[PDB]
Amino acid sequence: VSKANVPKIDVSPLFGDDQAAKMRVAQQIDAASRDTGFFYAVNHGINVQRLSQKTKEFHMSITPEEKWDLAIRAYNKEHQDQVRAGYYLSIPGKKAVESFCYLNPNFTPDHPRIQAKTPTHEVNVWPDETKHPGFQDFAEQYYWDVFGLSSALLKGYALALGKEENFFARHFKPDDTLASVVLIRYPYLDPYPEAAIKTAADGTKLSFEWHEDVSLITVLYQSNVQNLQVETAAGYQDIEADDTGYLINCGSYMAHLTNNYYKAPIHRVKWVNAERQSLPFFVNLGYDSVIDPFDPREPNGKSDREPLSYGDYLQNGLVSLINKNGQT
Ligand SMILES: CC1(C)S[C@@H]2[C@H](NC(=O)CCC[C@H](N)C(=O)O)C(=O)N2[C@H]1C(=O)O
Ligand SMILES: [Fe+3]
Repeated sequence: VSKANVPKIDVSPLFGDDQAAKMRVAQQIDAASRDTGFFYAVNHGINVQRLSQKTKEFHMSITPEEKWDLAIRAYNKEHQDQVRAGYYLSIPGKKAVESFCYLNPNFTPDHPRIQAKTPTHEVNVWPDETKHPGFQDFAEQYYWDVFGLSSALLKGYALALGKEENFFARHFKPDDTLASVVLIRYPYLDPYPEAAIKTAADGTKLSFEWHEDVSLITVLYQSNVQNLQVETAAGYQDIEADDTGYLINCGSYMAHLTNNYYKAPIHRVKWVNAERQSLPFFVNLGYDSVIDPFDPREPNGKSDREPLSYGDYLQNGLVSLINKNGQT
C-alpha cells in the first residue's frame, strides 16, 4: 500500500495582516485540495495536548448509567429530541466505537431556532459537573478555539479559489453555526469483536467504510495511530498520523459549491486494535446559508448547479450517511 502525499501547511499567516503571505498559504491549500484532498494544518495555536487529556479522562470515567442519561434517540427512546447531540453508545461484543457529540453552545432554550423547532438544532446535554468537573467548561471553550482556527482556514480556501477572504467565513457565525464536535473513542479490545470489523472489497479490514464528509470542511485531531486511507484513482493510500497537527479535508458541500473543482475526498478508517482518539470538528454553516455555486475553471465562473441551502443539505446528508455506513 502506497502512502498519500499530505503536506504540512503552516497556517499562522492566516491569523495575520501580511496579505502576500496569506496568498502563499492559499496556494498550498489549492495544491493540496486538487491532489489527494488532505493537508495537515500546523502552527495552529491550539493546545491539543490538553484536548487529548481532558477527552481521555471523560471517556475513561463515564459510567453506563451516565451514558443512558445522555444517549441519543437511537439508543434511548425517551430522548426523541436528541438526534445529533449526546452519547453514542458502544455495544459490547458487537460495536467497539463510542462517542459524544455536541453543538453550538449558543443553542439555548431562548434561541429562535430552538423555539421554532427547526431541524438539526438541538440543546447540548452534559454530564453532571460534580462527576466530571471542568469538562463542560473545557468542551465549550474548545469549540470556540477550533471555531477560530476554522474561520482562518476558510479565509485560505476563499483566497485559493480567487474570492475575497470572507466569501465562506461570512456565513460561519457564532450565533447560528451548525458545526459539531465529536469526541470519538476507538478502544483497545482483547478479544476484538469480529462484528465490529468490516471487510472492504480489496480485503482491507475496516472500522468505518468509505464515505464523503457531510461538511464544508472537516478539521480533525487524532491520536498518533495510523488509520485513515484516502481513495485515489490508483487505489487507497495511507494517511500518516501526526498528533500535533490538524488534518483538513473538504466535505461534499464544498464539492457542490465549486462544481467538483475541490472534490470531497473519499476516505475510510482501517481497523487497528489500539486505544486512540478521533476528534473531528465539522465546519457547517447556518440553516439558511446559501452560497451561489461557481466554477473556477470557467472564465465567467458560471455553473449549472442549483443553489442548495445548508440546512437542507445537512439534514439530508446526516440521514444518508447513517443509512449507508450505519448508526455510529
Ligand atoms: C473519519 C471520521 C473523522 S468522519 C466519520 C463519521 N462521521 C459521522 O458519522 C458524522 C457525524 C456528525 C455528527 N453526529 C453531527 O450531528 O454532525 C465518524 O464518526 N467518523 C470519524 C472516524 O471514524 O474517525
Ligand atoms: Fe470522514
